[PDB]
Amino acid sequence: MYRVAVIPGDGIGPEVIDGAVRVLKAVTGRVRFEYYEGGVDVFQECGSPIREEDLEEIRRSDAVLFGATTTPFDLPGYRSLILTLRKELGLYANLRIIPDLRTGREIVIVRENSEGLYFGIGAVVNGRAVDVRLITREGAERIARFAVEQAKARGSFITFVHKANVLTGDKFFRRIVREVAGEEGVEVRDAIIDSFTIKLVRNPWEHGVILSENLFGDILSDLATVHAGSIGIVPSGNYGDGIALFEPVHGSAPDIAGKGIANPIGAILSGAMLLDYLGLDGSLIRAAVRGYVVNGELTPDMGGRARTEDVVRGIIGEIEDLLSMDE
Amino acid sequence: MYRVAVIPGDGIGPEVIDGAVRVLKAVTGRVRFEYYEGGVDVFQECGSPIREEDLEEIRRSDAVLFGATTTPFDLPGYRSLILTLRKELGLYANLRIIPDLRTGREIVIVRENSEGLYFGIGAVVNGRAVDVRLITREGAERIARFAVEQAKARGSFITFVHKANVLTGDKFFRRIVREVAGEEGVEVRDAIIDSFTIKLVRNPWEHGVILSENLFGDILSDLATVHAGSIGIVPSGNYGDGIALFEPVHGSAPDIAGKGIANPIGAILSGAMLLDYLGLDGSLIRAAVRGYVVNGELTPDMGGRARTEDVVRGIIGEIEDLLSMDE
Ligand SMILES: [Mn+2]
Ligand SMILES: [Mn+2]
Repeated sequence: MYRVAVIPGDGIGPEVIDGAVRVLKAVTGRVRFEYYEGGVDVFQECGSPIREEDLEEIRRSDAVLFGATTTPFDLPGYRSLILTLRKELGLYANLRIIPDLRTGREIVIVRENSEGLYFGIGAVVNGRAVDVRLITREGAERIARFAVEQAKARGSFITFVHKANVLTGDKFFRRIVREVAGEEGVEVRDAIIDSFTIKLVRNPWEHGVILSENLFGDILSDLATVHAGSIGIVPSGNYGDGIALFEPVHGSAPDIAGKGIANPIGAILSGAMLLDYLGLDGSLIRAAVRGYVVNGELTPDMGGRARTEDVVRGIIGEIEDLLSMDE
Repeated sequence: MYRVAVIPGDGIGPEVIDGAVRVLKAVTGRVRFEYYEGGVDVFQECGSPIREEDLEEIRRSDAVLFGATTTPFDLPGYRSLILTLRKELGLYANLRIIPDLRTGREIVIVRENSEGLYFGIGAVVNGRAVDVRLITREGAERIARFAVEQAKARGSFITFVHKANVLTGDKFFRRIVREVAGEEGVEVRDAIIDSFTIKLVRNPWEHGVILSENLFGDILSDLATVHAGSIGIVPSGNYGDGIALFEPVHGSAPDIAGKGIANPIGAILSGAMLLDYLGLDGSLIRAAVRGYVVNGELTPDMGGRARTEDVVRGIIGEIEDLLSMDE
């Protein structure tokens, strides 16, 4: 069996993960699920958002499925669970796919996930606060390679988004992205981070594989979300050399926690990207979701009246029906 | 007389500045205009995008009116004219006002303009590229004060946009913004840079005085632009303690240069913000623009068939008619 660590988190985390696990169970019986706590509770109790011993099982698992975690601003010494797991497990590539769920058109974003303004060199001293945006040859290269494989796989091009005009690290990063895309015969279109925000809302579907630095990607990927109607249908993968973690792009949504209305599609489609990572199909889940939305009542964030459970059952329904054409 | 340095720049720069100067001349005869070259030509010839001796007249003028400048990516040692003038003239506050020109609703952005990722400490060394995001007590304070005056003046609040969760400099900056807004009894709403991109496209009009770091503001202010239909209607002021510079938010647009179709409204309304800065009215220009757009054919970037000249004349028309109610 494939062993998959599951980390529901908190807020709506549990609800949408329950959704995504049940859908996985409905397409494959080849995966064992092991549940771990994580978040402020774990921190309050142990000093870390994840326990050391759990982190050691987690890192030896085949893949991780992650819900969402509340990172409270006013809790000293506390670091985000997802940011922590990203660095601990070596997850340098973040891939976010925003779908127009009717047409099947996609915005594809590759966010560098290990460095940039997330590298973590910051300090205050004598009324001077500083954060170091670090781009590194190995970091630029590996994420460039990752982005070219996504380009190749789609017969498409790379839109590298930057502020190389102002940021010496983006000048460096651009160079490297262009070399590897050269080595591999992939086209690289320039885009500048400020004007690209306009192109992204007005002409979403024409940019191929978007690649950018960590924080830039964080920003762009939330913006791209407007073209899917809700952030809560968007999935992601966080990939490293020996493992990967899958989570919906959305967050804790603590205000609607436990009310039965959260959108599970983000988690579910993240479950799909997980099956792909293991070499199971995922296509079935994607087809099932697409199949369901043609006439299914959706969640309130999408404008519908449906409960979380109606969507979950609805999609499982499509999956059971889909099973019988391995053919 | 008021002495105003005018820097047309290049690309569509000249065209829209010609527009904005003529409109100014039509509302006040109390301003002398002095023209200076700037951009790559000046660089190629002298090593600097602005000549030292001109920069010395410019800095002793009462205000600056600036068109737009082409900053070519592949020109070694060349720094942006506008970025250069921002630092040389001490222009730490950038104010961008995006208008819905029918309703009169506004998005108000205060971008810190002297530091952050624009401070200019960057380096590469042994495959390691770095840029230092610097926030400084004096920089945080002065821009916070500037933002509270814009809040007070509007009987409104401040939306401080950040990534304090990840960026130690934004934690520092937040603190300072909250203290001064406290001293002054102004409300400060938190917003996070990634999710705020969603709020900004979906609920543009409800955020009061948006304040952020330099690069964040650069990014947000281009995005806000989608709610005005074209970037080319949006004006800005760059303010420092002894002087200010006014420029449309848009850029060179070299591809449509010299074709007669550029939108001058951005420059014109920037001319308005200039009159306000001198203590002339500006209201007249704003009223004239609003007056003109109710039935005037607009430029191609707004979907119309009008030439640059039709809009310029049209607005002057409204101004001449407006003059006779000092009353
Ligand atoms: Mn984010
Ligand atoms: Mn910009």
